[PDB]
This record gives sequence, structure tokens and C-alpha cells, in this order.
Amino acid sequence: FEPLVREFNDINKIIIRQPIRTEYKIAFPYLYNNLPHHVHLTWYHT
Amino acid sequence: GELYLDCVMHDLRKMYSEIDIKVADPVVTFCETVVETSSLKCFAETPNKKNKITMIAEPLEKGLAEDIENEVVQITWNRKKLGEFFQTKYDWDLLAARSIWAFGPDATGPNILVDDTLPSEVDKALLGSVKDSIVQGFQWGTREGPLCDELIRNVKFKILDAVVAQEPLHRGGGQIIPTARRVVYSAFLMATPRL
Repeated sequence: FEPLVREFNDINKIIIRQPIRTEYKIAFPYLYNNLPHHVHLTWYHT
Repeated sequence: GELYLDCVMHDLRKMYSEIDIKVADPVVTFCETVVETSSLKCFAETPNKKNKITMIAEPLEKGLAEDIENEVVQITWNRKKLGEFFQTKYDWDLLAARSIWAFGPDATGPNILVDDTLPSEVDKALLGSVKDSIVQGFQWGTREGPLCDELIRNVKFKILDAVVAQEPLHRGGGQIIPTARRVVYSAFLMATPRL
């Protein structure tokens, strides 16, 4: 698609244990992004 | 878990505070432990040289700590009954069965506090007065955390010499609480800290 919008996160203070795989931002949108505006919730299991 | 914090962050944003929030990557809480008997023990006093505390550290077994976490080895009953439970479950010594002082960072904590200084603990009138300040320093220093202020799991602290001056009456308690704290730090940090 096209963009819809167009000392805390220090790189010495954050364990990169697993590379954050990008679909986490889909699966859990509030917990993995800052500013989740115009976001839709997901049906996740049947 | 993941979905719990996702739900509460959604709730936080959409119900009470509409403010955009920077949120870092999640870390877990860690703990601390000791896996072997202590080295040549450190004894330390206050700025005024009055009262000393000698403590070693060695790990109480896995079963001991997990049963203290399950409340069955609670000291709230008779000391004789507590000692008999130690004897019938872990081959515990009788002289060590009736001398245990406290637990640790809460009512049921993963540490344990033992006294065995049989010739020198006949000084009981001068021991038990500051024993409660040792407990007030013990619980507080075990919920503080030396390394990165986490909790201390599965470590036995054992006092082997109590040298306290005659009739302190204001010095003893208030000065021995940071002494209990600092000797707890020394006995933990000296001879196998682990995460």
C-alpha cells in the first residue's frame, strides 16, 4: 500500500534477543508499535 | 503475557488516556542465587566500631525452597514442630532445627536464616535483643537486591559469631539493621553469585 500518515529506546539498553518479526505488529498492534491510529482489531482463533 | 499487555495498552489508550505512548521492547524480571558454600567470611561493623555480625552462605536444597514457597515449612507454629518437620523431611540437624530465625523478602520467601555458634550463643540476652533487628535488615536487604535490585532465590544465610557490645540501648537495633544488610550483601556477593 501507500503510507497513511505521510533516552528511552537506547540501543545500549535493549536486549535484542529475538529479531522482532514484522507480523507481531499485525497480531498485537498496540503492544508492537507506537502511535497505532486507525487500527483494526483481529479475530485470532476459531 | 502478550495478549494481556496488548489488551491493557489498548484499554489505556482508548479508554482513559488518549496520549501517544512510547513503549520499549519487553524484558522479563530476573532473580539471583548461590550454588556453593561460602569462602573466608566477611564480618563488618558500623562507623562506630560497636557490633559485629559473622555470616556465611550456602544453598538450601531445591525441595527446601520449593516447600517454603508452598507454605508447609512455615515458622508460625511451634519451633519444635518446625524442627520436627525439618527432621522428618530433610535429615536436618536438631541443633539447627530450633535456631532458625526468619524467611526473607515476604512472609514466605526463598531464603532462610540459621544460627549455629553453640559456645558463643549462650549470650542469649544480648543476642535476642538485636536478633529482631537482624531480621528487619534481613528481609529488607533480601527484597532490595545487590546486583540489579532483583530478588534473591534459594540461598541459606548462617550466622556463626555474634559480637555485640554490652547494653547498646540506642545503638544496637538501628545500627545493626544496615550491618545486617551489608553483611547479607557480603555473604551473597563473595563466593558464587548467579542469575
